[PDB]
Amino acid sequence: MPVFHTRTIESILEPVAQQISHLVIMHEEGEVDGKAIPDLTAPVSAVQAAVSNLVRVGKETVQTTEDQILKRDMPPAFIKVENACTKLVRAAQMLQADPYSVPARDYLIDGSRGILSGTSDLLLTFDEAEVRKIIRVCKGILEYLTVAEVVETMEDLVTYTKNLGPGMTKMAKMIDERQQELTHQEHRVMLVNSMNTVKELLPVLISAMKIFVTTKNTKSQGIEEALKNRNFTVEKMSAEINEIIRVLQLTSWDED
Amino acid sequence: DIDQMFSTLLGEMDLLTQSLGVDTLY
Repeated sequence: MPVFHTRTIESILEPVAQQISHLVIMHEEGEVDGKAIPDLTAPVSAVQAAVSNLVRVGKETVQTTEDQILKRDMPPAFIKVENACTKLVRAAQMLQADPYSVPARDYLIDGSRGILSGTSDLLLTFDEAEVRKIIRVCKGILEYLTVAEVVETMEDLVTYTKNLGPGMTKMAKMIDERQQELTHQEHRVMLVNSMNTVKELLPVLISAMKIFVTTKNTKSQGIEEALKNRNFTVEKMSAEINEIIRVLQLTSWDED
Repeated sequence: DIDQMFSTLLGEMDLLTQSLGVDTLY
């Protein structure tokens, strides 16, 4: 079974997964599995109630979301959780009539797994939406970095700086929060390293632009050389943001 | 309300496994 993708998902699903595995083990053990199971109608109904609620709140997200991919991917998870739930309800019925029911025991395990599995999909789907939001911020900064090439005057540069400053701060904060959430250390490191390189290069870009603007306006020698440092800085930063974008979308083999 | 619904769902799941004696009997 796969490692969960973020610390949040892991803290949510890990206890459940653990109890279910415990339940499978008990089931596969003849003497304990063969004992009478008491009436599960009330706890199962409580689970169904909670599934109903989860699905109501889910459908509300569906109608009111911007993300079309979210609209597409969430409903199958609802279906999966509700279907798993009917297995639990059926098990409770069977056991009420026969505490020794074998099919009931199978439904208990299958229903539980189904709820885990579908809740997992639902969480992965919300998580992928969150990542798409981060990526949109990243992509804006990419586009804006292409605009650096047309700053010609000190007044453009102040304006550019006034905008790039915040946008970079926003991306940095988002990436810092996201990396702390990851359960894969290698991914956290790549994110941190890349974001740090981008943070380091930002005042270098501004300098390189100031130098370009100054030599452009002072009609001085070596504007061609200022152009070079400015372009390199935009290229390097962009390469690094595209690497952040690539890493934000990684799921490692132990998840699939 | 989204997070509370997960909490509650996995909470009931927890209790149900307990009814099966998961971490209470066996």
